[PDB]
Amino acid sequence: HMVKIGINGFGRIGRLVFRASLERTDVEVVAINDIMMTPEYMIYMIKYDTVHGKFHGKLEHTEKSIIVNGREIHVLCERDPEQLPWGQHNVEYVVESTGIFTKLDSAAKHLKGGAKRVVISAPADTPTFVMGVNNHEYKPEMTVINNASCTTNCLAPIAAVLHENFGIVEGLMTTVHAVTATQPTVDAPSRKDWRGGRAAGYNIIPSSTGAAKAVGLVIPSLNGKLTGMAFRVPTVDVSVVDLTCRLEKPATKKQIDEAMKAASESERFKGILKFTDEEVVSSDFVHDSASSTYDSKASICLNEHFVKVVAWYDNEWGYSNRVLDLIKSTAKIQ
Amino acid sequence: SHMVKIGINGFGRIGRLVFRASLERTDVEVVAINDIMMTPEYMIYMIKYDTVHGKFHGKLEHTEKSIIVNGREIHVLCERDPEQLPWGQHNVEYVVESTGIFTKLDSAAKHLKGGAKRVVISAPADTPTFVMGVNNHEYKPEMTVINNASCTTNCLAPIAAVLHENFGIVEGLMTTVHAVTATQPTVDAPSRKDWRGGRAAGYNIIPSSTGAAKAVGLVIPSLNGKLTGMAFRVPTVDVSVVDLTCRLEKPATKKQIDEAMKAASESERFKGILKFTDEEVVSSDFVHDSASSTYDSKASICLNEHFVKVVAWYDNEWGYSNRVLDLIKSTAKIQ
Amino acid sequence: HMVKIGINGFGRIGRLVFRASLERTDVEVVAINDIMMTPEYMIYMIKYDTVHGKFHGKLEHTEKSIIVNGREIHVLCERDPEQLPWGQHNVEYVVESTGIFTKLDSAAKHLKGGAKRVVISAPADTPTFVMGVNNHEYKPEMTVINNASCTTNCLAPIAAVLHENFGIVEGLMTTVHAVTATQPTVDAPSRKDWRGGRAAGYNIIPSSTGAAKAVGLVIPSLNGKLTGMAFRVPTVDVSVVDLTCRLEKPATKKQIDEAMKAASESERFKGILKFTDEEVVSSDFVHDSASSTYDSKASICLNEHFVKVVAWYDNEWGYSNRVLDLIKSTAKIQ
Amino acid sequence: HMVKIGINGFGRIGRLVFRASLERTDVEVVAINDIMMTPEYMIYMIKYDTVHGKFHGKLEHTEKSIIVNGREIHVLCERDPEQLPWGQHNVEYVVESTGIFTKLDSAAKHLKGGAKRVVISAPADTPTFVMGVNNHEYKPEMTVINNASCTTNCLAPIAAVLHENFGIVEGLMTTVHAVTATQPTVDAPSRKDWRGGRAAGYNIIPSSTGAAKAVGLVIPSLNGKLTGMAFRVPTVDVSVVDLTCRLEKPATKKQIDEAMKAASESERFKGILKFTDEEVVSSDFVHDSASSTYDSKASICLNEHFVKVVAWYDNEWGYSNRVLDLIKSTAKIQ
Ligand SMILES: NC(=O)c1ccc[n+]([C@@H]2O[C@H](COP(=O)([O-])OP(=O)(O)OC[C@H]3O[C@@H](n4cnc5c(N)ncnc54)[C@H](O)[C@@H]3O)[C@@H](O)[C@H]2O)c1
Ligand SMILES: NC(=O)c1ccc[n+]([C@@H]2O[C@H](COP(=O)([O-])OP(=O)(O)OC[C@H]3O[C@@H](n4cnc5c(N)ncnc54)[C@H](O)[C@@H]3O)[C@@H](O)[C@H]2O)c1
Ligand SMILES: NC(=O)c1ccc[n+]([C@@H]2O[C@H](COP(=O)([O-])OP(=O)(O)OC[C@H]3O[C@@H](n4cnc5c(N)ncnc54)[C@H](O)[C@@H]3O)[C@@H](O)[C@H]2O)c1
Ligand SMILES: NC(=O)c1ccc[n+]([C@@H]2O[C@H](COP(=O)([O-])OP(=O)(O)OC[C@H]3O[C@@H](n4cnc5c(N)ncnc54)[C@H](O)[C@@H]3O)[C@@H](O)[C@H]2O)c1
Ligand code: NA
Ligand code: NA
Ligand code: NA
Ligand code: NA
Repeated sequence: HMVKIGINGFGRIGRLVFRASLERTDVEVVAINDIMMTPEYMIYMIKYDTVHGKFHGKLEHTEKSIIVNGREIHVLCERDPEQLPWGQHNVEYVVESTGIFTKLDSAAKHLKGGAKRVVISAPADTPTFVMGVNNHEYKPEMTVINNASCTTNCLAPIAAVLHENFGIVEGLMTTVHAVTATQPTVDAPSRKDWRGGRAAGYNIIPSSTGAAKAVGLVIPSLNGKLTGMAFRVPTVDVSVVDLTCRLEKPATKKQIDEAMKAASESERFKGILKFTDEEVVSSDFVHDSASSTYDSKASICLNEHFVKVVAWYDNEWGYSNRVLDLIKSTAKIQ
Repeated sequence: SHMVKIGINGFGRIGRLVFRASLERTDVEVVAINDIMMTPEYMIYMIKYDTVHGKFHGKLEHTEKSIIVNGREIHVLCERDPEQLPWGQHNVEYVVESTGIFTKLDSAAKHLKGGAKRVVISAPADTPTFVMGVNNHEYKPEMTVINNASCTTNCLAPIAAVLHENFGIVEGLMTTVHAVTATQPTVDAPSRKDWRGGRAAGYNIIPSSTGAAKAVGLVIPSLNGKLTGMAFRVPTVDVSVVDLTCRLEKPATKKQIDEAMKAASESERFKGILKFTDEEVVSSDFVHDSASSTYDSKASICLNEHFVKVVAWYDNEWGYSNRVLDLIKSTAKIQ
Repeated sequence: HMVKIGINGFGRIGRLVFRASLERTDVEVVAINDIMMTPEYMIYMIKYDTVHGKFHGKLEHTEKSIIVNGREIHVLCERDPEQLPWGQHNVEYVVESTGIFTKLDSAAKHLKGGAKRVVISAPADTPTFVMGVNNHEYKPEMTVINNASCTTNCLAPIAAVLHENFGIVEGLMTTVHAVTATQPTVDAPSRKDWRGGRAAGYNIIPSSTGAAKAVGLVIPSLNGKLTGMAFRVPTVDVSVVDLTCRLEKPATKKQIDEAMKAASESERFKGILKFTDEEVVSSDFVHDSASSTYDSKASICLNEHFVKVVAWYDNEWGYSNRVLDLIKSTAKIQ
Repeated sequence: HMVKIGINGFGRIGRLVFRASLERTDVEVVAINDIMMTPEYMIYMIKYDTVHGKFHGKLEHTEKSIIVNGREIHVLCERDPEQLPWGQHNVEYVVESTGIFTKLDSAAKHLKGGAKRVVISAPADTPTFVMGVNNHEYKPEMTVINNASCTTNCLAPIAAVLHENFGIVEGLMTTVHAVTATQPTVDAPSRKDWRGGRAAGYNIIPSSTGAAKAVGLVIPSLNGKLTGMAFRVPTVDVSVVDLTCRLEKPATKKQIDEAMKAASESERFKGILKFTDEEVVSSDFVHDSASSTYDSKASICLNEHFVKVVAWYDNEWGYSNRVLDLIKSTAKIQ
């Protein structure tokens, strides 16, 4: 009946995918692997959250399990995903959220232990999906997929509405992004992203992202039409997309607002793309499960063909919820 | 002449840093300071310690009505109303109007009543607007009250000038990711004119309005109506960054754009005002960098030869404060 | 049937008192004054909160009121408390939380408007109360009282337990305190308190507090036995008391832990003084209504007569609930 | 002539010891090992410093060295210290600042590669030194020593002064401490210190420190008379000690200020312990090379036996300068 899930990497995304799994009855986490955590430590990690507040529910552990609201969840213990006995616990989907196995060569190792399918919680050299955008393109032969990046999940629904209604001639994207675990507290090594090693809480930090190019993977007609970059800034969670586009068809501000609003009420995007015309700031989206919230009042245009659209996203919570949505969506496809 | 004598109204982030910078050059001196929330004793403390630009090194003393900085007396005034300030009495030629509350010509002009000769408003204002390196030569000697634009306009306009003169900017949209400033509160608090702006500064990304990009069309008139923009205030204590997305008329390869910026940074016109980097910089790398604008070639990107996103950094406190003094020096030569 | 409350100063305390008032059926806010807010602005302020999250109910407004979960609350915008029409809306208690009427002379002006009693949300030259500590000392002739400071409400219950069980010979307190509205975001003027003008988010800032001296006002036998200081540090909310004591009688760690735990379960301190033995940090107390949470793991001693007790407090939410508690407590006294 | 130094672990302490070494002609760094940095990345990390500002000089690199102000410094990449060829570069002292070789046996591994002496940049169970307090107890058989913690270097001079003038009967210390590299930017694993895993920039975090006990080793008569703890708070650098102690001989505030002032002017403590009576905050000590600055205005007493002394320290810069001072001091002893 329920889709049984294992989590590899019980981190920000792993633990919030876990929390979200507790709030819906169609999906459940039955096993967790994190080589940095014992069951008693996992319980501590679940219980308290700087961003998303305290867990409310019963938490206990055994030597090899945690017990959440009276339900046993098996705690595995292997550094090497090839050694994880997912099959022993009837795990159908593994959420690959360590941040270190985002290549197909790595993520596929979960299959060896009998997981049926893997969702990588990051861009990867695998089929890429964004709920509301291309999740219906999933094919049952695909055993390893990814849910793209948080930024892609914010941008793609916005781009979809813009392109469908007005046509994106070309776009340049900036995302102003909260800190994440990849950044250090002080100036420290980060050999693949130099700027990314600078003290996270005390700098605006340019970062590369592939989100805007990536949108061509989920909206093929936008391939080659977007590119972008990022600034990491000192906030603990919630990020924002700043998408500057030339549009083919003229759009009044009212027409863009109305298209976003319509989209947010549509079957396709309900709960994924949201709308606001209020005077919001980033903390207002903490624990908002949208992939994207269009900010009517912050979005501007120079003229009817050149616009800057602003869209908010809880990079932790929205994405985690989308991971579960993608598991549910694709699980019906056998 | 020999030294332009300056009075500072509002001894705040900009006022005190204009003061500090004035000590580093011999062609200008501050001879009077007015700040309604400070005593001479308090002013010395303000000068001495600075969370961002570090400790003052130099001698600081005060009297009942003066501060003494490296042995030199600076008169401390005390008037809430600019109309009351005896600037002429203290031989003040230029007033730096940096309170943040007299950015209207109607208020800032009142410094003239007390005998100041010229006034430079440290903010956008309904007056002639200047950005050093871009239009300071358009200054006319009859311009008695002028402004030095915003920190953001001072960062954006040099970039826009280089792009426009080389390739022609058809249209542009600007975002600035901006450090917090005194206008934001530490906790969610009233801001009746800018609601978002009342939210806790240190804990939010806050969209904010800015006329900086439109203002570029005032300092570069052929760009009037071709630019607009906005801001996100983020939790950094100082240093901000401009993100200009524009369509170019002539094609520009990345190399061309890189070369244009570099050549501009070396030119007499922009030297020290527009700088160039190709290094992996982040915002704190520009703390106490007196540039108006540092072009970031590695962070700047483009989609094609007519559609580009240029990234440029500015110490919103220190670059601006130095440009205020540059503007004073420049315009003082025009009588 | 229900104590009717007016709020003067709809700030961090004012708005959170208001939120707290929605969760209990024995008090209700029927009028709000704030000179910086239209009704429209007031519901914005309620709706979104950087620290305590978005309002979960429904908000509307009129030209003269706000409507909160369908209940109309009259709204005012009058600078002078003497001019507030509290009586016309049958306000019994006024919460004086502007921060600028913290003197008997000023705060008493509310009674001229027909309010019956006033609770000043800060130390003042009025009878001073701390729930759980001296609130039963209230006398019906006391028409203007105060609820002390957030720090006093944290320190006093901890001090009470220590002093009553073991006797405090002497105590020296430090509070590591979150930033508040009294601090600026950049180095700015603060003529009365020079350090207090320094950029709040980028400094550890020594500050003077009266809290430890204040505890003599609610625990007379401790008068002259405590003093202390504060460091303001860059957190948006939640503070912690660090109280170093010489005890008259010896106390083992166990005895201190169990005395605090017992106190936390007593009817006297239940919900006021709480206990933890978990690995908590400050964000774990965001929206914790305790005045004080004794931290058993963080508290240390050198020996049985020399201890350092650590106690957490949400300086916004704890105190705000205590204001409603004090109103409730004293209203019974006629 | 100069003492030739190798640095193992080119992190916050490593790099700042390096910068400080350029400002004095009696010591020079000739070799650097960091397993997370190429020479190219190394000069980036020197060039830009979030806290201490841009390197003013010019940097280049080769495949095996960095060039600083025209001078070649050899770059090693060995995870295992026993494989580091210090002797080949005539390295006398190794600064062991990786944070992971803080044991006698691990730090001694540098001797195998031909280093003559090792200074561990951290608490260790080795001979422990605080400049100004016990550096003259160094003996030449001590080939592996440590320079204590930043906190011990702040506290020890303060304790020495109190104890020598008034006698410390007992003391409890808190340090309110800047974030360091051991803390993550988001809630992350910290198996041996649960609280230390919580998001650094968004919490007041109780932490343990052995500084107070350690002062008992550096000042033997204080053994067993001090203990303490820490709160990590969101600042990028600079920390403060809050020492609450009981004095044997009664002391007035005046007598304490005068003792601290006299000490600060002594040959023994000049540049090490400083004195202020100004309204300072933590950023005022950024790049202040003192081990300790006694804050006369913030320090308080309850009575003449019971005092709370506040002392500031740039935990990065003061400490890094002390490392070089200790090397200079002990190098003379052969
Ligand atoms: N944080 C975000 O905002 C966000 C949003 C969307 C996607 N992502 C992506 O999700 C992934 C995880 O990100 P995060 O922020 O949750 O990271 P994180 O650092 O919070 O969590 C990673 C977890 O993996 C664990 N781990 C490490 N090696 C492991 C191994 N061999 N086996 C098992 N567990 C292991 C770590 O102990 C840690 O708990 C990354 O790919 C990241 O890019 C992050
Ligand atoms: N901080 C920046 O990054 C920056 C950059 C460029 C321009 N500006 C502009 O410069 C102006 C000042 O900005 P700031 O950051 O220095 O502000 P600030 O709040 O730091 O300084 C304002 C100062 O004015 C004083 N003051 C207030 N009323 C006064 C009066 N009646 N008479 C005299 N002094 C009075 C205050 O006491 C304070 O010292 C504003 O217009 C601001 O927009 C700021
Ligand atoms: N913030 C805390 O953690 C805390 C805790 C306990 C007690 N307190 C005390 O409570 C009081 C309020 O503190 P706060 O943090 O909520 O401050 P705040 O600045 O957030 O709120 C003050 C409010 O009063 C309003 N106001 C100002 N003048 C007014 C007037 N004449 N009439 C009506 N409204 C007016 C302001 O517009 C603002 O909304 C202070 O005395 C403070 O010391 C604060
Ligand atoms: N940061 C402070 O304020 C401070 C002050 C005094 C002492 N200390 C102590 O000094 C030490 C270093 O602290 P830090 O803040 O500089 O840490 P850091 O994380 O900034 O620096 C440690 C460096 O060691 C490198 N490293 C790790 N393993 C290595 C190995 N096997 N070989 C070579 N290099 C390796 C890392 O790549 C990193 O650059 C710790 O013991 C710390 O407790 C820190
Ligand atoms: Na479930
Ligand atoms: Na000068
Ligand atoms: Na109620
Ligand atoms: Na040297």
